[PDB]
Amino acid sequence: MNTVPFTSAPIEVTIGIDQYSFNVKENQPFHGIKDIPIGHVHVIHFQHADNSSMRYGYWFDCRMGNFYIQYDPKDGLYKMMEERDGAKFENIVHNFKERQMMVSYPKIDEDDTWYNLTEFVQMDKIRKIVRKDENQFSYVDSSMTTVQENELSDPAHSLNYTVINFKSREAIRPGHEMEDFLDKSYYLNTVMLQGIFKNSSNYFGELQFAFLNAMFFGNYGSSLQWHAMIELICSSATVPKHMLDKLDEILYYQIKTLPEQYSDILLNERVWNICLYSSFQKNSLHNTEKIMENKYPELL
Amino acid sequence: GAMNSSNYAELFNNDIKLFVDDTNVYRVTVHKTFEGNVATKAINGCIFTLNPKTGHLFLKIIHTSVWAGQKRLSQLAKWKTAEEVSALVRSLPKEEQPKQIIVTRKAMLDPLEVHMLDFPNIAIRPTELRLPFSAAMSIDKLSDVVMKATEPQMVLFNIYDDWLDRISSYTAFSRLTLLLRALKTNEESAKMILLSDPTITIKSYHLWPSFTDEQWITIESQMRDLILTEYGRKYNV
Repeated sequence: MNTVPFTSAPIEVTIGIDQYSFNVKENQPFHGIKDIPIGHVHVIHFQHADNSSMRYGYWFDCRMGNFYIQYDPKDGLYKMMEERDGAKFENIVHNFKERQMMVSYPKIDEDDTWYNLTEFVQMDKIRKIVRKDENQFSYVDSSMTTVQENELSDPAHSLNYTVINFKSREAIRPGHEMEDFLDKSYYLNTVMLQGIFKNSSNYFGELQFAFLNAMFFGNYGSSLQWHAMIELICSSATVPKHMLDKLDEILYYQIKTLPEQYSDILLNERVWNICLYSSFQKNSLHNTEKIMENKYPELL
Repeated sequence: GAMNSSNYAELFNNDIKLFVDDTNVYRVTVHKTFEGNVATKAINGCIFTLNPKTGHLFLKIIHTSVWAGQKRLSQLAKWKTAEEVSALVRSLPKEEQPKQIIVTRKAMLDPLEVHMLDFPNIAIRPTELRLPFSAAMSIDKLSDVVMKATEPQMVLFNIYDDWLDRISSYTAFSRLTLLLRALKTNEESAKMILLSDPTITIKSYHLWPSFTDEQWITIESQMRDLILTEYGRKYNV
C-alpha cells in the first residue's frame, strides 16, 4: 500500500486518482493519497476549479520510486516529483498519516475495474509513448497532439502512439490492394503484431492507454488511436481466437466505465456500427455488443 | 475536393487531367434459368478514361474472362478499374501523367486512391457534375470494338474527332456532353438526328459525322429539343 503525498493544496482543484475523484478547497489541509494498490499503473489528474480547461495528470507506478505532488505557483500546476531520499519520504508520509490529512484510495474488495482497464498497460511502454526520460512518471493533458495528428507541431510534447493508416503503403502490399484494403489481416498480423508490437499484449496495452487518455483528459488524438486500434482488429478476417476473446473483455470494461454523458464525444458512431454490425468480427464481441446496445442504443 | 459548376473552366487549363467513368466495366444481361431462377451473363465492358482538354480517350476493354470464377463482381469491377487506371498512368511517360483524376462515381475514390499510393502528387477527385459518359456504348464504333474483343485490349480514340481545329476544348466538351446526354435520354431519336441526312458521313478515322459549323448548330439545337421533350414526359411538366 503506497502513498503519493502532496506538499499542499494552494488552489481549489478536482483531483482524480484512477477512476475516483475528490474536490479539494483553496488552502485545504490536504496532504495526499494513501493505500494505492501495488502492482498496477495509476494516474493522478487535475482540473482546476477556476479553469475547467486543461485536464492534466501523471502516469506512475509506486514500485519505480517515491513520488509526491507540489503546486508550482510560476507554471500554475500541480507537479509530480521524485523524492530520492527514502528516509525523508517515509518520514513525510508517516507524519501526514498520523495527522490523517490523506484520502484513502477507495477500492471495494470485489472491484477489478482498474485491473480490467490496465491489464496490459506497463509504465515502460507509457514512457516510450510519452518521451521525458529524466522522469519515471509521465505527464499527459487535454491538448497534447499525436505524432499522426502532427503529420497532417512541438515534437517533445507529442504522444508517440503507433501510426495506423488504412490508406498507406505500410497497410497495403503492392499487388494486394483490394485484398489488403477489404481484409486488414496482413496489416494486423504481419506489420503490426509480428513487426512493431511483437505480441498482442503490447498492442492491447497501447489500446488501453489511448482509451484512458481519451477518458481522463478528453485527449482527442488518443480517442482517434483507440478507435483505429479497435477498427484494425474488427476489419481483419484472420485474428487469433484468444485476441478476440480478450478484445471483448477489454472493450466491455471501457464501455462500462465511460461516463454516460461523454458517449456523444468519446464514441465514434461509424467505427462502432461497423465493428459490431458490418465487420468480419461482428459476431465475435458478445459482451461488448450487449453492453453497447443496453447503455448507448442511440449511437447504434 | 469535388469538381462542380463553380470550378468548370479548370477542365480546360494546362494541368493534365483524366475523367474515369466505370459505369460500363461490369455489364450483364439478366435471364431466367431452365428451373425458372434468375441468372446473369456478363458481356464485354470498358473503362472510359478521357482527357477533357485534348479529347484523347483511353478505352480499356474489359473481356468477360476477367470475371471467370470471381465473386462480388460489382465490387471487383471498382478495383479492376482502379488497377487498370493505375497501370495506364505507369505506362505514360512522366510529362504525360495526369496531375488529377476525376471519378464520375464516388465509389471509385477509395479503390483508385489505394491503387495510386505510389503517386501521392496525383489528386483523386469526385465530381458533383452528372456526366453522361454511361452513353459511350451508344457510339457505334466504341460499342463495335468492345463487343468484338476476344481478349483484354486498350484502344485509343479522339472523342472530339477534328473539332479542336475549329473550336475550343470548352465548346468541344459541351458539344460531347450534349450528344451523350441526348443518346442517354433517347438513343433512337438521338441516332436518327445524327444520321437522318445520308450526304453527311462519318470519316473512317472519326466517331461522329463531318458536320459543317452551321450543320453543328442545327444538330445541337435538335439535341437540346430532344432532351427537353423527354424531360417534360419523364416529369409531366
